[PDB]
Amino acid sequence: KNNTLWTGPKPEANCIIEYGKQNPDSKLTLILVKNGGIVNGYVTLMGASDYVNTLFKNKNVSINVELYFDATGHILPDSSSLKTDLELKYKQTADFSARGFMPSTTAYPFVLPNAGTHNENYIFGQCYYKASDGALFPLEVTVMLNKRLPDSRTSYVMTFLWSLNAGLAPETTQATLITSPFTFSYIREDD
Amino acid sequence: KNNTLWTGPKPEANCIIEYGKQNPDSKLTLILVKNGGIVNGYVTLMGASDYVNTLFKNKNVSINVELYFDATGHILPDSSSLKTDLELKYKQTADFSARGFMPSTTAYPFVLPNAGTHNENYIFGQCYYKASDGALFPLEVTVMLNKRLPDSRTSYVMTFLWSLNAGLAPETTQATLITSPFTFSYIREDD
Amino acid sequence: KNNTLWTGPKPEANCIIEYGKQNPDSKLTLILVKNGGIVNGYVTLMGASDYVNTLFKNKNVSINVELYFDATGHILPDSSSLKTDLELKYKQTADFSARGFMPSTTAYPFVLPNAGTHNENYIFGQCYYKASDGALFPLEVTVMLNKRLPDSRTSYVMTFLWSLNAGLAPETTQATLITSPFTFSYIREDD
Amino acid sequence: VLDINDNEPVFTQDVFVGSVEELSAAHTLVMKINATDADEPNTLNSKISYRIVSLEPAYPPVFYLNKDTGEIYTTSVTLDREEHSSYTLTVEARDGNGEVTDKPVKQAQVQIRILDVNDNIPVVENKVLEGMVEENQVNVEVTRIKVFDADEIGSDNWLANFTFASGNEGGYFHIETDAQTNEGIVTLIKEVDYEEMKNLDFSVIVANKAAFHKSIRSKYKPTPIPIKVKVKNVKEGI
Amino acid sequence: VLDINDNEPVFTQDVFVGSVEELSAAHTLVMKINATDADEPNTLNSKISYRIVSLEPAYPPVFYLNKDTGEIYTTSVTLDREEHSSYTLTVEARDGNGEVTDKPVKQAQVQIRILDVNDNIPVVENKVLEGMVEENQVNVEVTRIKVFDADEIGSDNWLANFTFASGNEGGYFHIETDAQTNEGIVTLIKEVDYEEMKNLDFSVIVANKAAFHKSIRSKYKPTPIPIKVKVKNVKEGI
Amino acid sequence: VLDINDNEPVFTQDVFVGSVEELSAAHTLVMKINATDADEPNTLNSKISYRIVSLEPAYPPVFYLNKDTGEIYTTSVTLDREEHSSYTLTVEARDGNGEVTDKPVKQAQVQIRILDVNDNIPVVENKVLEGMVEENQVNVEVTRIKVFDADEIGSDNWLANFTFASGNEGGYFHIETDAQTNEGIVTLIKEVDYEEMKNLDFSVIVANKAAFHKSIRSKYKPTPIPIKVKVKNVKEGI
Ligand SMILES: [Ca+2]
Ligand SMILES: [Ca+2]
Ligand SMILES: [Ca+2]
Ligand SMILES: [Ca+2]
Ligand SMILES: [Ca+2]
Ligand SMILES: [Ca+2]
Ligand SMILES: [Ca+2]
Ligand SMILES: [Ca+2]
Ligand SMILES: [Ca+2]
Ligand SMILES: [Ca+2]
Ligand SMILES: [Ca+2]
Ligand SMILES: [Ca+2]
Ligand SMILES: [Ca+2]
Ligand SMILES: [Ca+2]
Ligand SMILES: [Ca+2]
Ligand SMILES: [Ca+2]
Ligand SMILES: [Ca+2]
Ligand SMILES: [Ca+2]
Repeated sequence: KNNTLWTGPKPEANCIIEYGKQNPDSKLTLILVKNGGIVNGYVTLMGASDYVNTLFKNKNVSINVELYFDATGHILPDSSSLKTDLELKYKQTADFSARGFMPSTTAYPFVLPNAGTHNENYIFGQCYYKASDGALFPLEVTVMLNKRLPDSRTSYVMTFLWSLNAGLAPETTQATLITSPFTFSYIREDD
Repeated sequence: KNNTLWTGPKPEANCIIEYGKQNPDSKLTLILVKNGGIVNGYVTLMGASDYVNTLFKNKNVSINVELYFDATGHILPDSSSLKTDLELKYKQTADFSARGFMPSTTAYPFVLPNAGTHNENYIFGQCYYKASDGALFPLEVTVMLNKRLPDSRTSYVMTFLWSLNAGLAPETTQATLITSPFTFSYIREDD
Repeated sequence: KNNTLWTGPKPEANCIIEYGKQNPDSKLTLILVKNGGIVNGYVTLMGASDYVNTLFKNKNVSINVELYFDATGHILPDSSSLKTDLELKYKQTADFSARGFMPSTTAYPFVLPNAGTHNENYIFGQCYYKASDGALFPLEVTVMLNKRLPDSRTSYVMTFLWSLNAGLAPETTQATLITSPFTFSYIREDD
Repeated sequence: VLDINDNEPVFTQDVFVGSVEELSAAHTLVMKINATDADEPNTLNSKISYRIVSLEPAYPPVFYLNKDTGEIYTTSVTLDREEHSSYTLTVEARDGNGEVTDKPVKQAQVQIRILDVNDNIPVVENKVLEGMVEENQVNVEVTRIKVFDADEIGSDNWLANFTFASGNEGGYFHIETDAQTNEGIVTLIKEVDYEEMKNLDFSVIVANKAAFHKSIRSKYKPTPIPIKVKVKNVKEGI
Repeated sequence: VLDINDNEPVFTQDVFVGSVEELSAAHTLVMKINATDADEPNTLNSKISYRIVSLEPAYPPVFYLNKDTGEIYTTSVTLDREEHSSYTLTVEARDGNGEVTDKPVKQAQVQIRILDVNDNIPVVENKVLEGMVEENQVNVEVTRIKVFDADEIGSDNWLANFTFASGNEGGYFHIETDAQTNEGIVTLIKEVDYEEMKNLDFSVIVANKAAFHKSIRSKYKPTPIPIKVKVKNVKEGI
Repeated sequence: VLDINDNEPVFTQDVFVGSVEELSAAHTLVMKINATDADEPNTLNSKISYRIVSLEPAYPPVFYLNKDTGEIYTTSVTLDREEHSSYTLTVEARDGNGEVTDKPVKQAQVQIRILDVNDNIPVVENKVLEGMVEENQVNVEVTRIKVFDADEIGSDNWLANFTFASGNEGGYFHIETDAQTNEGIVTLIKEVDYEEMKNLDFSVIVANKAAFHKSIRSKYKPTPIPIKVKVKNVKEGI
């Protein structure tokens, strides 16, 4: 009903993980669905470059995805990891206002760029990486909502961090990186 | 649609954690949204007293929140930790019936006050506490639905327990206690 | 709205866990609710046979539930663990099409019966078993969506695996097996 | 005859004693203290207000004293017997509005004993793990496995307990716990020939005589402890 | 000529043998037993019903025998080779409706060998960790690191394996595994001067020659094991 | 006068030095290198392109050099000082379109020192844990608890630190860390009588002088280490 905002169900490469990289090296699947006063989210990342697909040759990895949105909830692609806007599961007059999908600035305000403050702006959880030999490794997930503005053109922030801190690296060869689906919910802004 | 029942998105102190305390010492954020035959929940607690905000100076902590509701789903404040009723995201003729937001008494019945029975009335999960030095500690969460009546005036029960069992205390000073958001779902009563 | 597909809230024995068993030995509670482009799920299993209720006398257990659906989203009971079809929370002309509740074959395709491939078809998580002495044990959960066809009559697959790998068995006697509720979300097929 | 507040509240006992188990849920009733006031009932002259004067070891606070009822409960702070076994507590009973003044009022003491539970896994201190026997010997001390346990000394929660994991299928060893030193005493119950060169190495699992508390199970993975055994040669002749 | 049930079902072999890997998924086909009945086909006189008479070690049950097909599968109960390595099993084949009676029917035996996987991390038993060398020595035994492994003795899943973490950048030590005692043999490959007082302490990491099973990785954090080395002084003169 | 590309970009320094802390977040600015080109500004003759020629230990890559700005950042691959303490790096500055050719261009070196954090828990190597004292002795060495720590040797992140858990309520022992060998030195501060047969066993907890990094807390459970103490009898007479 104007209630699902997403990347599509099986997006082509649309996201940049590696630094200084100019073109997408990964496929982010992100779905944001309204449910009353919350949004229910679903996110998974799949590697699409040799750099991304050899990260799990190390035992300590960190994958960061940052999404910056304007005042009507559309992605600002220059600064964001995701290079294509999200779309409604149903089509556009003016493309549209996606502000009701954004994290509430009342629940998750923007604050002083002071270190280690306002930990009420984070959601923590876990998802998994299934290695080529089958071993299942937990990935610690951090989602940051709003909190830190990256510049003067952004209205909303949603960032994802997947962390691996294993005793032994999952892989010894290149393998398709796939984070298992992570679900989360947050208090949403008004439409 | 009469589909979101909550505390509001950034409530003032509305909940009592400490024993014998007469006035609120914490801010409970609780959102209950209908989705088909289930309710999707979201809960977070923020400390608002020196007692609450020094609990994590110990390595073994337990925080209990108890919510008792009447037959139309409204909070009974005398016995409950939450001292203000929940409200619909949209306003009141008779205030209203919130029975369809309550935990099903078929799925989660009331039973003999016998110890260690009926563990089908519990939901278990985890959320986190981010310490002032940044260390992230897991908090084991238990939600109890119905099961034990506290008195003869209650129709529905929802209780929350957050447990920390760390090797070393998170804090050595007072710090704002914040439990990271915990989401859960349960089978709901009929409207 | 034709938006909840389930077993009912407190089903009678409807599922077979044990091998070669001809009649139900367990009660599966499964609820699938549409929410925009995803389904939100809720699943719990309760034992209803001495075999099921003594599995946790061992420290290493594995419980598998397999659900195979036809092209309109109805259970194929011969091959499935669940011996009764799911039903809409609201009643039948032709019974009905439940295809919009099924896991997307775009997001979670069917692939080569090659070992250890396509780990994007799995959801991993945890739920718990509360033992008779009260000890709480984590159960690792794997949900497989589509991926492997079991035969030429199936259109959709959803399988559940609960694993216990404890140092010491939870129980030394028979006790009602109950898995605490596990919630999950997946990208759904079109109606 | 009009009442005046001319006698203080006095406790029924100079000392109260109660007990509560470790790791108790919050607000668990431990015990209850009492006092009486002979003045006119249901008037401020007879309203007693129970307060905690001092506590040991004082910090942190794990007991709340309902001033109106005298009931003592456990707080949201968990009790740990290994942290503090016994609490000794001085209470107080006040007249009138229950206002704390510089007036010397009657006071009694409370003694709470914290009950121990098996919530601590045994650990071998034994820093050099190797058995020693001679050829052609029987009923000799192979080694002594020294084990530490934090729980209440003497109790089944502390008493070490052993089981062979592997290596004793031949029935060459017998193990038993020395309850006084908490040592696992393994001894030879069969002669061995040095020349046959049998490998008598074996592994064992440690636990407590009583089961572990539900608080710690599953967090405990029984890991077999290997013990090498060396044999001494002796001049035997032809 | 009308049929009568005048000959029993007989197995194709007095003994069947199969193998299945440890930690196998439920309903994994292990093997299949067979029998034949010479009576009239597709009549109860020829319907065979395969049943398990006895089992070793009997409990718990990890094998289900399809009475109609003779196929043996693995149950929802996981197989653990360290719990039970080999299963020996007596089966049975019955005539008619497959009803268990006091009648003595033909029976064979099945032997299932459980395959070992590396799902157990090595552990140093060596209770006193300190090396010992003299001044001006070369090619001498510094210490022997005794290590235990639960997995199949002799196999690469059991064979200890070593790597220096830190402290051997000077190339003063060499380590190799003694495959017979499973000891890490470290030796001096350089002379040392007691008076120069170099610190030769070092740390090492233990693992298995073969990689660890996917069941246990990530649950294994490579923790370097420190080893202090003491040096002996010798009268050297001017 | 028309420009020609007749002078190469040259670095402001033959060697650059920076530092970054271990476990730093991705894209954290470490430092910045610089060069200059005297040719016509804002033309390809003056456009510098910074590139990494070689690196040590080369693999894996944890530094990205912005070719346009010269800024060096940290990658998504985490830095671990215990893996590699110092990075030495050869850079390069090129003219024109920044195309890598067989032309010999000016190059400088960068030296990044990785800062150590306390992210490694101490571990007792001391393989034989038992104290030893004589009767009627004072100020003697009971035992030396040898402890290993991976973190930067000498630092408070490496320096061992001790606290008695239980067993020293009698005040018979004193412990202090020997900062040179990182041994916990426990000594007698009270005479003991062998005949009275007091049990002087005790337990101790190990940690670092500086607090543990937030990366590792809660993953560290303070487990008391038991230490048995044996006493020697001496002929005392009547
Ligand atoms: Ca009075
Ligand atoms: Ca305890
Ligand atoms: Ca205890
Ligand atoms: Ca114990
Ligand atoms: Ca001999
Ligand atoms: Ca001899
Ligand atoms: Ca026949
Ligand atoms: Ca095994
Ligand atoms: Ca094995
Ligand atoms: Ca091994
Ligand atoms: Ca010398
Ligand atoms: Ca000398
Ligand atoms: Ca130039
Ligand atoms: Ca480190
Ligand atoms: Ca470090
Ligand atoms: Ca350290
Ligand atoms: Ca004496
Ligand atoms: Ca003497």
